[PDB]
Amino acid sequence: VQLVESGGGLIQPGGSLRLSCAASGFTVSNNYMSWVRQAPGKGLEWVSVIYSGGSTYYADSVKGRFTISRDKSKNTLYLQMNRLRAEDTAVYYCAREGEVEGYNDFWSGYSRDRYYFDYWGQGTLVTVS
Amino acid sequence: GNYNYLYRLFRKSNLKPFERDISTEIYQAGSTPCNGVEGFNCYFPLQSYG
Amino acid sequence: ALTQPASVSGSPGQSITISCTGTSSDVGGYNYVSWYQQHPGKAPKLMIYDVSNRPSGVSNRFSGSKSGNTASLTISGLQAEDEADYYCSSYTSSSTRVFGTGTKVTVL
Repeated sequence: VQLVESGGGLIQPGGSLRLSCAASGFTVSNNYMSWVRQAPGKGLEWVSVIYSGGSTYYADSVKGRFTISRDKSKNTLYLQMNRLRAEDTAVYYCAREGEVEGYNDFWSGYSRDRYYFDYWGQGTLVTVS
Repeated sequence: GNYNYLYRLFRKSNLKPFERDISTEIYQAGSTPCNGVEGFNCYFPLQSYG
Repeated sequence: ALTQPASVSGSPGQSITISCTGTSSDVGGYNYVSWYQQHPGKAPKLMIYDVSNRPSGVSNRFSGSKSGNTASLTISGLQAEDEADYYCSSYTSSSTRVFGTGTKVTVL
């Protein structure tokens, strides 16, 4: 399982930025994919999450400005950032959720929920200025 | 990875012989409220093979 | 949101508990509270999930629990490598996920 990210860098407020997260060893449709950012030297803030299909769920701090997407053909996870602001300066991580039957505790079967975070990406710097 | 084959992970109920379904409606295992939305206990239809 | 102590400290050998208080919607209502460990410059690592459970391949000293609206990460036998911040990620309560403020542990 591998998750590589790219697309971040220096950008002015109000512009546009699209992030990338290519995932090898699994798909953007097998398990839930989620974006999570960390301000420089600060806590973790969940940005958004797309389910295995048909979900565009975001956080109240990024609603109407960020849109999460994916390309099944290229097996990449995307995050459009429009109308960036100074408080969006952070390193962004793409986090894959728990695969169905994680570590297979042989009691419960195939109920997808398993809500946690599996291996993460490397993270890319986003500096809005 | 040719992740291009699906396998209807958990379908609504057991399948009759020689029957086929392409309906991708969201399956609910807990509460009913979710209608065509993948909620807390409402998972997307099929899987993608690896 | 989820509130955490900004820092905790202890000596090697003993145990430390870590608290995380939240509402009755996600922690008190649901049961998918998780815990992570992030070293400076590294991506976080799944420490605890499904509350009581622990992912395989992890030191068995790690342990978690939740009493009502409060979550708990009870690390035992602190070593030198344990120095990192720990985030408590509960369930989301209708797909707006949350994280704790972070607890930077310091080993003596």
